Amino acid sequence: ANIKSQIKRIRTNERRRLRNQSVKSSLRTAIRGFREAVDAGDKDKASELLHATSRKLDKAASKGVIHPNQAANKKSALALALNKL
Amino acid sequence: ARYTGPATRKSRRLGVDLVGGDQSFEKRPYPPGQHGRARIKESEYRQQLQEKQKARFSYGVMEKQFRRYYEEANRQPGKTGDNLLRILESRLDNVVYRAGLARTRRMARQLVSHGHFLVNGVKVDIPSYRVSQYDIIDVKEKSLNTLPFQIARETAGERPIPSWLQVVGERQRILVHQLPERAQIDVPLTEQLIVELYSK
Amino acid sequence: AVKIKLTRLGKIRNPQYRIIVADARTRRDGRAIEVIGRYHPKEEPSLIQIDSERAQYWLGVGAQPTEPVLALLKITGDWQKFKGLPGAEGTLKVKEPKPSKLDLFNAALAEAE
Amino acid sequence: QKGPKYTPAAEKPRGRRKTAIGYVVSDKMQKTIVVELEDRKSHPLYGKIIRTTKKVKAHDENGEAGIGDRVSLMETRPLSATKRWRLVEILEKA
RNA sequence: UUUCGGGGGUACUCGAGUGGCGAACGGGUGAGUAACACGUGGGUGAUCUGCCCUGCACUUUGGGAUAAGCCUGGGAAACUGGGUCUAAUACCGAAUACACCCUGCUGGUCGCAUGGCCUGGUAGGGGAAAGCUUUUGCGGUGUGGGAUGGGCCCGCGGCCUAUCAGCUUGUUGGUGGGGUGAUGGCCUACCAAGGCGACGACGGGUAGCCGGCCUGAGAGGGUGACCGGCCACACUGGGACUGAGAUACGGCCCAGACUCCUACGGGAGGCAGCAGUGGGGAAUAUUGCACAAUGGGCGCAAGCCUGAUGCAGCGACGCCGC
Repeated sequence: ANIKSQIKRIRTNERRRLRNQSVKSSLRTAIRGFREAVDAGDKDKASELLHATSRKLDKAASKGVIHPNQAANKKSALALALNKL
Repeated sequence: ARYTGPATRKSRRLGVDLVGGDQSFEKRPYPPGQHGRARIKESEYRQQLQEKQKARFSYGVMEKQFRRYYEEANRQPGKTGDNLLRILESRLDNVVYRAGLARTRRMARQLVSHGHFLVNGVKVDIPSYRVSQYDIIDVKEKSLNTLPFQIARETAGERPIPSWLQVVGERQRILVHQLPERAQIDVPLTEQLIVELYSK
Repeated sequence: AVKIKLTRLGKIRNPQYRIIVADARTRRDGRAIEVIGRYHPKEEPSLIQIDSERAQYWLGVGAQPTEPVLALLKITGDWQKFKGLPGAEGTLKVKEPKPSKLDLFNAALAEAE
Repeated sequence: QKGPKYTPAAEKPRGRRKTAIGYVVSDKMQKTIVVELEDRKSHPLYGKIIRTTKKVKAHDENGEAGIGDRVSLMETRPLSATKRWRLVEILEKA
């Protein structure tokens, strides 16, 4: 509030927060849809939902929104859940 | 600071002469003041303190400096007495006086403090300067013709120069072979009393 | 980045430095990974000592010298050895040793007689 | 003239995890035993040798260790709260 | 170019603006904290690491905006809405990568059990990038390895008090999920009933810890000023965001106390940074000089910034010398 760089950083941090929030919400929605599909119990829709969600996960990891380890953990969990079904 | 008042006072109080050729001390060898004749009580502390006062008033060194010297001497791996005596004897003014260039230690100190000497080719005016092995003490050329050094260089028949020093040049150079040992110091008093006093 | 800095020592008027290896984020007088030399500019030829092997290792892993340390590395030839451009030539102007006290003592004694 | 496309990592020798020998004093939890360890140091002031006791919690999958058995343990990463030891084998049963 | 009111170009240069990096270092204080906070030694087959160094492979292709500018509205102010318009190393889609990530099968090997390694083999799916500059030219992306900086867990060690004897219910353990960089009741559902304690749990009081410092023959006792390391905090109490990294001192959001502006609608602030002021007190300093040296940030560089720092001023406050 007192130093110019602080004010510029206020604006830039706000815009970065907006972008990260969008990406995280999209990832959460994709994972939730896959979980619902698995709960229904069909394989094929679960299969390419898993494919789309895994692609979304690592491509959001590349953007720096989430750590690559987090994307790996999520992908492992989803694939294991599908395999169990 | 420095002690400035009368000199024979200390000699009379301490019962020995410290200057060396003082007639007033011979005339009255008893302590000064009204009660200089009153008999005194005997105590070890009194004797030790009087020995320390003798030592530190012969060389003109104040109490704090003397205590620093004692700590230094005790720290050294010799024995405390002769170590302290050699530390005292290595002072620049004492070297100048013992070399016969000053009649009294006070004027040796006065000459040193006024920058009349030059040790190892660099001007030194610090009476407490300690002198190591193989030091050359010279009088700077400007003061060679002065009255004090004139009369110092034409009465070289006084007290003998100790072994560890040597006046070598017609210009009265001083060469230091090694720091004196207890045998060659030739000083009054007893160092053991001082060691006892400072161990109290 | 790990850097080769100069930390200050000595008293007020006389700065004497140690050539240390430390992270760029630490303070000037902070903890040092390694001490690989010393530098005394108050002396007339300004004594410089650099441990060549440790300097080579730290330059190899990628430590970045500061400008004074870079100048010293060029002087001692360690920088050129690390790069290899002209060769590693010692431009170091070492202090001239002083005659011994015994030499001058005997010279005075001989001059007397 | 071209450098390798893969640089193998410099091998690091494995560390030595701490080991202990103790006695089982509790086996009331699943897959977990409580082991008592004894240590004999010297008193820092009086110099006498003092025997001191300590309880650790170890992990054994099948739970073959009863109460009173001399067992062997090796340290490990935290398996739970307060669980930091792994049962190697039962030194002697009792 | 000119009527001297100024007008155009340039890009040397540069206010404001977008964008990058920095701002998490450096500087202060010792309130809290009896704790894995600190000291010392280990473990991480349970982990991250921007900039830096060094191998390898790339650096393809397309698009939609917007700040600034211009026009206009609201408000006392703080500040804020709408229209139009414009650029990028800003933002976004795709291709490629098969070094990387996930899953299935499978070989060998080392163990310290989960497991680790051989970039093992194999089948399927997938994951990027940015240009600028003619000059000692600087950059972008993935990936192998170093270096640095961490995170987490553990042994042992350093206060006083039973005129403080019981304490604990996510509390002790398991399973499946979730979460995290990572292990873990860290979180959660279910299951079992454990766990700690006179070798002093649970309470109460006090306290930043250490290298060190003072004293002492030594053992020991007292202490933690300067200097150096770690920790905690930044008006009080919570919270996340951005980021490689956050107790975010000179960031944000909320609540509270206090101080200030207001057209009563609403707004602003945080010296335990450097000087300085008031108060408290027996008692503790200048609203100084400079980036010349060292360290740091940005920049290709010249360079800019730095109350860090280097110096100076005041006080016999101390040591030393005259």
